[PDB]
Amino acid sequence: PNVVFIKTEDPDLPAFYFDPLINPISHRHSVKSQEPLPDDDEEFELPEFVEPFLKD
Amino acid sequence: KHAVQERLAVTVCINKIDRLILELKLPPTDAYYKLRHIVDEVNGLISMY
Amino acid sequence: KNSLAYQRMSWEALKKSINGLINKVNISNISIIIQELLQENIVRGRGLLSRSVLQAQSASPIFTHVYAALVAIINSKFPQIGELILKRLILNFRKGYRRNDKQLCLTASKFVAHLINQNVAHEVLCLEMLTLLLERPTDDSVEVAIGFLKECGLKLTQVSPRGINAIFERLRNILHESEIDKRVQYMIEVMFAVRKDGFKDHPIILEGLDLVEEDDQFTHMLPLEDDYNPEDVLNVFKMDPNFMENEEKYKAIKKEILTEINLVS
Repeated sequence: PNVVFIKTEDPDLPAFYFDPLINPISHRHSVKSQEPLPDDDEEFELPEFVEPFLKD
Repeated sequence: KHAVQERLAVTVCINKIDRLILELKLPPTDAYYKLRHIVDEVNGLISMY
Repeated sequence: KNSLAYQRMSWEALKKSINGLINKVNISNISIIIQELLQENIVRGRGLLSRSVLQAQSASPIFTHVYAALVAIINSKFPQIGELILKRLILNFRKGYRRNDKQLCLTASKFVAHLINQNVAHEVLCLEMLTLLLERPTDDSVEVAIGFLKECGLKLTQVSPRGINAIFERLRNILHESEIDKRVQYMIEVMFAVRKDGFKDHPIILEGLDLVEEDDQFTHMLPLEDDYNPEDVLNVFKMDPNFMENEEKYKAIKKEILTEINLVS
C-alpha cells in the first residue's frame, strides 16, 4: 500500500496542516443523510467534571 | 454488493487510523470530513444494491 | 451665452466621444484607447467616466477585463476615478445581491474580481464579498462566490492564501454538511477543480491587463457594507464659473501625465 508522507517546506505551519499537496476533499453526494438523531429538548446534560480528554 | 445479494448482516470497521494522523497530517475537521465521506459513499452504495 | 453654449457643447460631444472610446477600447489598443481617453479630459467628466466604465463592465461579461485595464491605467494615475468606479460596483453588487438580482450581482462582482486581480481592489473587501456570498449559500450565492472565484481565486490566494484555505473550509462544510443539490455539489467540485488546477484556466490578468509597475499602482480599499456612495450624479453636467481656471489646470495635468568536407567524410 503506497505510503504518502508529505514533506514540509518550512518548520512554521502546524504539524497537522492541510497543504495544497493533498487533493481538496470536496466529498459530494445526494441529500447527504439524516440519522436516528436524538434531538435535545427532551434532555441531556454533562456533569461538569469531565472537560475534553486532554485539552490542556 | 455480494453481501447484499446474499442478505447478511452488514458490519464496517474503518481501520488504520494513524494513516490520517502521522501519515496524512490532516487537521481534525477535514479528518472528520474524510471519515464522513467514506461513510456516505459506502452507505449510498449499499443504497444502490 | 457663449461660455454656456461652450460648456454644453463640451459636455455633449465630450461624453459621446468618451463613451465611444469606452466601448472601443481594445487590448491591441489598450494604451492607445487610454491615451485617447486622456487626450479628452476624462476627469472633467469623471462621473460619466466612471459611468462608461461601469456600463462596460456590467453589460459585458467578456469586456470586464478590458474596462478593468482602462480602470487600472486611469487609477494608478487618478485613483479617485477607479475609486468612484469601485464604490459604484460595490453599490451594484449589493444591489444585485440584497435585491436578489443574480445578473446585477454577477456583473458587479465580475467588475470587482477584475479590480482585485488588477490590484486596484483590496483583499479585505473581497473577503467580505466571499463571506457575505457564502454565509447562507443557496444555488445563487454559491454560484456568485464561485463565479467571483473563477477569476479572483488567484489574486486572493497569492496575496493571502489564508483566504483560499478559508474559502475551501467554508465551501466544503456549507456544501458537505448541509442540504444542497447537484447544483452546489458540482459547483464546489468546480471550485476544487480550479484550486487543484492551480488557477491555470484563469490567472490574475491576461497579457496587457497589468503593465503598471510594482508600487506605481493604487489599490484603494472601500469595502462592501461600509456606507459608500455612487457619487454618480456627476453623470449629469454642471455649469462652470471656474471653467477656464480648472480647464488650464486639468489640461496641464493631462500634459504632465501623458570544402564539401562533410560530403567527403
